[PDB]
Amino acid sequence: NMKKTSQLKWALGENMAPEKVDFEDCKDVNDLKQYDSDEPEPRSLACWIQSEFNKACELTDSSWVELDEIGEDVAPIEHIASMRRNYFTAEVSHCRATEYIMKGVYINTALLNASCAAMDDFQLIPMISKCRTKEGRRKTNLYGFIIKGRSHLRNDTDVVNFVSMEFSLTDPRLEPHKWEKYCVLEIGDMLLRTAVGQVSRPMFLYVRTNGTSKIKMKWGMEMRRCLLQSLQQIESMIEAESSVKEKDLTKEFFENKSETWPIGESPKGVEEGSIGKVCRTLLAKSVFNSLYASPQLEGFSAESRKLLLIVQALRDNLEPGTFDLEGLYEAIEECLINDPWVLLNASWFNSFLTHALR
Amino acid sequence: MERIKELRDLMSQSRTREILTKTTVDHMAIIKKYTSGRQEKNPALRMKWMMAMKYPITADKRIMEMIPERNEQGQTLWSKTNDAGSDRVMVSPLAVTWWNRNGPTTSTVHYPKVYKTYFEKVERLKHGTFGPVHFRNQVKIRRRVDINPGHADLSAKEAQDVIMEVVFPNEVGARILTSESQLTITKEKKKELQDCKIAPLMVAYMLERELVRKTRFLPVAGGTSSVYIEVLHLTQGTCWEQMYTPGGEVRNDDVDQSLIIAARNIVRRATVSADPLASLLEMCHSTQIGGVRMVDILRQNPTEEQAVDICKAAMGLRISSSFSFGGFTFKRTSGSSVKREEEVLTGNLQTLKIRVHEGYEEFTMVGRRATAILRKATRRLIQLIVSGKDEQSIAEAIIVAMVFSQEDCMIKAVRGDLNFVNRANQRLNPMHQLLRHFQKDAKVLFQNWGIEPIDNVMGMIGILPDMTPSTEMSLRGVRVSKMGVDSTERVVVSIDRFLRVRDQRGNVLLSPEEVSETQGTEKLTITYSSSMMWEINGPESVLVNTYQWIIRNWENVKIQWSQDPTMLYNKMEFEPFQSLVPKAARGQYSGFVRVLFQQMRDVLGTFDTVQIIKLLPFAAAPPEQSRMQFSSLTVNVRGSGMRIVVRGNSPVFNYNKATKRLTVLGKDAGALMEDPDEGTAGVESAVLRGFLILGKENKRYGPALSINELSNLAKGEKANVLIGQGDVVLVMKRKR
Amino acid sequence: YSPTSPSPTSPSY
Amino acid sequence: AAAAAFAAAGAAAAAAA
Amino acid sequence: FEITGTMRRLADQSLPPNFSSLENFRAYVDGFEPNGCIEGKLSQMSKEVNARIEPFLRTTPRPLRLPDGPPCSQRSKFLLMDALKLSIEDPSHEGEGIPLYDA
Amino acid sequence: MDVNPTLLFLKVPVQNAISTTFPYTGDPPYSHGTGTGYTMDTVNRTHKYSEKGKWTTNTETGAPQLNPIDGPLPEDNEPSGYAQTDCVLEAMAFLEESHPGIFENSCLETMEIVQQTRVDKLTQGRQTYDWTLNRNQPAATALANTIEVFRSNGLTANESGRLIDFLKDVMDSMDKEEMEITTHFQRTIGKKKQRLNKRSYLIRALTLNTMTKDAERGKLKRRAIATPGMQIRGFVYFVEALARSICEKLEQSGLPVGGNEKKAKLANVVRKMMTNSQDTELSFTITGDNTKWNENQNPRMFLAMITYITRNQPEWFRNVLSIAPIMFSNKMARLGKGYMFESKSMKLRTQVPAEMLANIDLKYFNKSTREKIEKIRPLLIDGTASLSPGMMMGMFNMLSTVLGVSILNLGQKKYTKTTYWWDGLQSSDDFALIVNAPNHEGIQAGVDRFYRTCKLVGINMSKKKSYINRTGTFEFTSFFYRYGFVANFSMELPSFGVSGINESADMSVGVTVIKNNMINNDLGPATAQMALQLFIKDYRYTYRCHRGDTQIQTRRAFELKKLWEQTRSKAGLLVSDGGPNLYNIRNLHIPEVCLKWELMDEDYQGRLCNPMNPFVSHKEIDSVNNAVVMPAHGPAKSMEYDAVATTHSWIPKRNRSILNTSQRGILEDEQMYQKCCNLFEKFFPSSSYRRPVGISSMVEAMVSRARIDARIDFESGRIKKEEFAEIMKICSTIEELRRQK
RNA sequence: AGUAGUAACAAGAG
RNA sequence: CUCUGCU
Ligand SMILES: *O[C@H]1[C@@H](OC)[C@H](n2cnc3c(=O)[nH]c(N)nc32)O[C@@H]1COP(=O)(O)OP(=O)(O)OP(=O)(O)OC[C@H]1O[C@@H]([n+]2cn(C)c3c(=O)[nH]c(N)nc32)[C@H](O)[C@@H]1O
Repeated sequence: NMKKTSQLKWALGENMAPEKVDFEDCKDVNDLKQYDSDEPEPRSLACWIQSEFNKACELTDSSWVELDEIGEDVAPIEHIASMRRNYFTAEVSHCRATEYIMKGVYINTALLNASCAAMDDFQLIPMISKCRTKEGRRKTNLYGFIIKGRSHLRNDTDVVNFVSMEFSLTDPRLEPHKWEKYCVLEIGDMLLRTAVGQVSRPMFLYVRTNGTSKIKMKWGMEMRRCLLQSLQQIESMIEAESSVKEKDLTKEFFENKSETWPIGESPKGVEEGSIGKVCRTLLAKSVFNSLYASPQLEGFSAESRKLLLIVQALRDNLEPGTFDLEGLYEAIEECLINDPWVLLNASWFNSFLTHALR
Repeated sequence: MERIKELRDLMSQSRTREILTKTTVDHMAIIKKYTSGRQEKNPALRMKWMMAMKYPITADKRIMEMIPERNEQGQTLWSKTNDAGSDRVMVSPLAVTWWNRNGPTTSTVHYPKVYKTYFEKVERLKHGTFGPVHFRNQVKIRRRVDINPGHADLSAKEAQDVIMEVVFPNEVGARILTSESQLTITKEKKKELQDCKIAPLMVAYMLERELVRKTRFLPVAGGTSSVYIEVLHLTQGTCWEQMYTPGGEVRNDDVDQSLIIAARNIVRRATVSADPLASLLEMCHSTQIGGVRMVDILRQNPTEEQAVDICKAAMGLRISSSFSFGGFTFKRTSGSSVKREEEVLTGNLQTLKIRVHEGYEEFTMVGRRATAILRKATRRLIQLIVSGKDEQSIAEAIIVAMVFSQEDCMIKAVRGDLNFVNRANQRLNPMHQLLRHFQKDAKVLFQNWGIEPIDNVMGMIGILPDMTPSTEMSLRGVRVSKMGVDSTERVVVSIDRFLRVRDQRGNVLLSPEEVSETQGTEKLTITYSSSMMWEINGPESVLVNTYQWIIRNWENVKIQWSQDPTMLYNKMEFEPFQSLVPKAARGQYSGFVRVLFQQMRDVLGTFDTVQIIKLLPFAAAPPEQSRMQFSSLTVNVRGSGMRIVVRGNSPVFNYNKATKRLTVLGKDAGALMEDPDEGTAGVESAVLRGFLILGKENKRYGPALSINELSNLAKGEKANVLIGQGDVVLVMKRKR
Repeated sequence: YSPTSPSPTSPSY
Repeated sequence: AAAAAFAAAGAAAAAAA
Repeated sequence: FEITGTMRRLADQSLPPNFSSLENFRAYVDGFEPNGCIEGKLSQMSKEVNARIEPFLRTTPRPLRLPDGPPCSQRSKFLLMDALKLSIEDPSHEGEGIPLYDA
Repeated sequence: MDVNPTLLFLKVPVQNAISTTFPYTGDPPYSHGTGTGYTMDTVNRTHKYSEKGKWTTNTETGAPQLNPIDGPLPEDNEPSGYAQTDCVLEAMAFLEESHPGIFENSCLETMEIVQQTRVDKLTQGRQTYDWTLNRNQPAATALANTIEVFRSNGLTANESGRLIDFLKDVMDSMDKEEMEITTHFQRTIGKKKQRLNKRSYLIRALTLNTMTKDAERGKLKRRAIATPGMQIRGFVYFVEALARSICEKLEQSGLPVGGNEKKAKLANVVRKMMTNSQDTELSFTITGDNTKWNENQNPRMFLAMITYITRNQPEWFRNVLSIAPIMFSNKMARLGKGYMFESKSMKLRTQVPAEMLANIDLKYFNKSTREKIEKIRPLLIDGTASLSPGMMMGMFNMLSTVLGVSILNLGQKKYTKTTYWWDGLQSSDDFALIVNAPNHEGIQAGVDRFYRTCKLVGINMSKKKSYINRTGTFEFTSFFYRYGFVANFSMELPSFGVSGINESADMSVGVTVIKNNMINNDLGPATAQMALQLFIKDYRYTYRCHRGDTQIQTRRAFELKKLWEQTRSKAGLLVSDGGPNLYNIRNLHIPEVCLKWELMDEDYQGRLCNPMNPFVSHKEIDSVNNAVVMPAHGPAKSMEYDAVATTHSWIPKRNRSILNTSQRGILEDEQMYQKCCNLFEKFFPSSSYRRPVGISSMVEAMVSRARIDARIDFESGRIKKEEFAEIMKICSTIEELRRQK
């Protein structure tokens, strides 16, 4: 645990809630005013979220999922599924978004377990994760620490505060606006070995007093569902072609890279990625949906899905008609307020409109 | 005795005494569900939360005496605290693991018997056979199937009565088992369930599952029997089919139904062949039902069906020339009839389209408790002589004959709520619906049918609507014989090239025309093992696979169509499609499409790959010259006429230009590779026979014209015609 | 199968 | 002897009273 | 199954404005016979209330407008791409061991 | 190189990849704090759409009521609650004409349901407002409280067991001049009795409880839902029964059918419209919800529809069907918890109940709440706001879809009397309408006619979020149709993972969910294997049931390791006992106990499947091998799973937070009730399997059964003379206890 | 502080 | 000092 020091009592919001008293005992208080229900103050989009997504779509040399062993395959369909699952696991285990899935799931499950078991004490929770490097080694890695505060979580929306301290090699000075909520300390020097030689680099510690709700932790533990949202879609995009060709096209799609889908935009135009790139991109999208989940994301996703259907009808020469398009746009735009993920999705949708009607 | 002691203790407590005394047995159903706790809205979150506390589980108080409070490691298995809202105490999962580890073992030989259904699943999966997996454009249709076949002989109520007998013999009440099946199953179950400590409630629930039939609407693609539905996830997929044969015995009814379906599909497909007998023989020798070859099931399955009979005749097996209807086996002793659909209005002001049999004919009706001789004309019961053993059997035979007559008063006798479409709006069989309705109640039918004067016909006393025998009066054309008149003989027959079955004398016994036109679903998965695997599939599958085959072979199909289209049209791969094309319109559609193809060939440019794909299947049949103009081509699909539009985009046949992909009935069929020689340039020249499509109208050659009347144009002149989805276009009668 | 595509996070120190 | 190969519908009849 | 007392008053009050009693409304609706009331009302309604269809062409959809406040800041519970990890060769295994002793 | 997942739609059509547009991996947006603001906003909005109606004051409850029926015709496209009685009656008449006898047959079916429906039917349903406690209670608990109060008040006509008798008692209660209830106050437990006047009981019998819909996806802003009292639900059940009977007879009404029944019915109907449409006719399909549908479906129009439907029926049947719309037209909406006021300078919290908003000063509120309170103050009465117009989260979904389908049928060419015509599908507030007309102008004219007719009937199409395209692709109740329904797996993602019933039920449910998704939602086999692996991992972590051979440390690890060493056949161990996972695509339909039965050790098999283990607890048959699952969209679903009852079929701890509240007595009463019921089952084993019957008290039935059982056991020799003597003496003692009292 | 967003948590009841 | 973590 962690002695309840002044610094932890402040960072974890100890005794910050007002005392709950009967209304008749405080009706005469001068500034007794209803809670503040002001509209979230809107913010702007920044390139850092796009860089975060770009990295989440990257390939890592270390495997991140070690799945249990299912019953031995007997049916020929089971063998085909096993081969396809081998391809999917090879493509996904090395995805950075899979690392995000694992670290988030571990953090959320540890936080919830500590929250339930130790509801009065500040608990130290290391940020651990497990990978298998491409040489078979099974390195156990530490990302930092989480000091969970008091966790008398009554409602599913009740908040437990925790101080998160993460190591990093990125100087916040470069992009201060991204780290408005962090107090970053320079705590070490890391002698990184590179191709030319060795370079000495500072090592910082991003510290912030974050918070999480019981429902948020519960959905964090189930971040592995993202793996399905992506992989199922990929399978749905493979099976269709395999039905058309009357053959199993998993090998052709993964090894031969015959089929590519428009997956990104560069200055040269639209870039086409293979099935693996598309799988990683969808996995990253689902992972970020889980990480940056919020009512803004849900509302924008629904309304933009409706607009996507309209644009698809336009693309299919179904001469779509609208009764109030400006109303639909206003409904969509009302869901873009603060969350960087939703703003990035809105910019993505704008780009897709630009490249879809040209 | 423990329970009476507990009752005495409860009466001792004042408040519990008041509850017990005041509340009645009827009011128990209400206070039994009296709970302060509310259903958890997100149980997953609560469970994740509660697995972190020490004692999330609740167990009976007795646990405290039959499990140590802590194990050798000191971890507290259970606690003293009492569960909220009950007398159960709190317990940790450690307690459960401890019980499974070093707990009091007992005998479990009874478990397979009480959980018979689950262990039957295990056993029939153990002995199942796995064939190759085939990647095909699977077309799954949503339809009601059975997940629990139940004990067919026993209706739900009989199953409940048997369950009460077996599990709660004293609480049966006044009920007594009458059906012999009830007695035998009750006996065997009681013998098996001897000294079964399992909770009676669980035994009752498992027996309900085992005995009571349960159905479910599920998207399926193979057999609809339970043995195939439970493994539906394993067998049928989006793009693949896993040929699987569940082990164990198979219900004879399911095999009979699947054989009927397979025979119907094979004969319907074989009619459109150039050599129907040889084609039918090949599909019989290449088809398997439920993993069993179809060649060797006919010689061992006597199910009566004009299609089954045609198949048997093709193999030299003696046929019966009989067919089931309303539970009675009908054998046409004399007469002949022709099928033709016709619309009728029922007595409940509902409009039906029923298949009337034109022609005088005579049948012999054989039933389990009745036998009759019938003579009928078109929607007219000329005569009926019944010989039922009891009044109920006589009434059943009379009602079946009445419905089989298809008489107008029969149709107009419908009263009350009778629906001819299920909750999925699928068209039910009108004859079966009428049979069910009239068997439920027949007073109106007999009242509205008519009475005929009857003389003293020896041993043929008349019957009246009230079911009492009468001598002077009787139901029109209905007599009851006491001679117990009571066909099965299998007469050897010769079947010609065109599947016309003739006996020794030479009269046509069976022909493909009288084969049923319904497209039913097999109870057992049917596998076809030729090069084109989809010959005997349903309508949607045939359409999708035909267009997919055209797409795949498009490289050679183009060249064959350009230099030798007659052989392209001959291509057998289009025959099942033609089987879907109505017989009446087959020749005219073929002629129209062939003329359009020839004009497309003659006209320089104007090549349209998508149009050729759309219209090629219709060209298989021999041409029939005509001047009629077709706005759409019709194909039969489960009793509905799907209209493939000649010009434009329709749900049946779609070409997405953005993806350059063709979808049929919502199922992808592939993409068409870009053809530099297409060059549509607006002008199509492959829509109207003898007309060229200039394009958008210009309102100078005429306001608009209809497709059919447009034939008035002689030659050369240009006019505006309303062709397509409200898109008037300019056209001209081709120079030649 | 080795995935491919056409270390400040996890360096060697 | 006399047997029904396949009997559809509910059967019976309420007319008998 | 009668309606009387309090339910009678509630029924009387729960009627269209012109009617005054439940039995009167029942008599009116029982004798009701369609006579083109819907068409007459459709004629009466102003022409402005209509479901005008504006075609959605390739030039119809404008780009979405994003808020123009201060740039959005990181809100994830942990660093995503900037996170640095201190690891060890120790193979051990996932879920095995004491995370603190590993840390 | 900026990767953009949305650009995937440039190649894959939106529908085929619609699953990507669902963020359901993340947590749904929950509601924090009170729902009083949302309820006030709903009441004000409902009264705003009907402001041009007639204002009256109820003579019984004394609350102001607003009647928009036959109000001024709409002059703008905004939602309007001015429904025309003539137009709705005309729509119903034409529905009857086009479907002869539908009303008559439906009325007879409802007649038989009403005859054969018992009070116990009201036990189904959840979170039913309990007027006796002014809070939401389980439907069975609220029903029991209401029955007890009625009995204490002399309403002793409900013991017949028939629902209609209970409704008669409900009316008799409202007609009573006074009422007596029992409430607990702690200051020590005090079973106080409260006397309610006629007007107060009337207000609290028409009251509608309100809360905030939690875990609702696709909406940025939260909305308030409502649950009715016990008096209302009785008539609501019959009304819904009749409306559902009518709906089953309508081709365009897909609400009663659900799941794959719903999808098949919709597919068939859309196919029929595409078929019967003329080839030369231009065809279009409109997708849209109806804006403020619940707020505008006036209950007076529902009364008119019921009265028309019940034409020529027995007067008592008309009464039984028409009572519910009457009560709803005079309904009241509870505000809710209230608000929370904070003082930063003094740093204190307080919660102000919603009952004291009719008098509290307005300076304590922010602007929005200030104006909502100002606008709703006239409607506030005894802590509830009068909500006569509109239908706040009404349960008349069946009746509403009947009205929608009636308007939908109004589009037949025999009714339009023009070239254009329309049909489609209706379900609650959602509709998919197909228009066929020779030209685009005809399509537009038909669209305008349908929209204006809906405005006439009170249905307001949402032009904001509805769009029209060429027939062939559309959307309906989150079902995306693209020339054929496409599987949208993202909807079923939340169902995956640990359900949280118990170890056995949760394994069975997980494997069954994977299998069902393979069958229905196009879950490929490799993805199925993935889902199985991930579910097993999550199951093991949640239940601390990792394999014994593993070194993972958990409070259950020691016992699992000991069991692992104990067993000879490791493969036979269940996953809950550290055994390996033998599941695969082959055997997703087989319960684990049966799958591993042959591999189980004999002693382990006996211990696991010991019927006398204390962990297994069995309630009535209706709660056996079944679970309630909540999908991302739609109401609760009853999912049945195949599971062998073993020691793992235990019950999780029950929320004890009621122990430190004034209402603990209800919990105590529940305990005692169970103590009695379980003993009744000890005397009548079939009570659980099928509901028992009788009029005598439980004690009489049990003692008579004990006596007869003793005599039979003696005759069979199962008990000796002394045992029979003791049983008889105890029975006589029980008789004396009952007599003395 | 911080979570979060139209109202709340930052423990609550004895 | 006791109780509760969906009441
Ligand atoms: O499930 C289908 C069918 O198998 C697919 C099944 N079935 C048929 N036979 C058996 C059987 O022997 N054993 C089992 N277990 N199942 C059997 O029952 C269903 C059959 O109905 P369906 O396929 O939906 O349509 P259809 O085959 O046409 O049945 P139905 O319309 O009731 O007619 C049955 C026979 O009656 C002939 N028929 C009717 N009329 C009025 C006449 C007539 O006036 N003259 C003549 N010559 N024949 C008539 C029908 O043509 C059909 O042959």
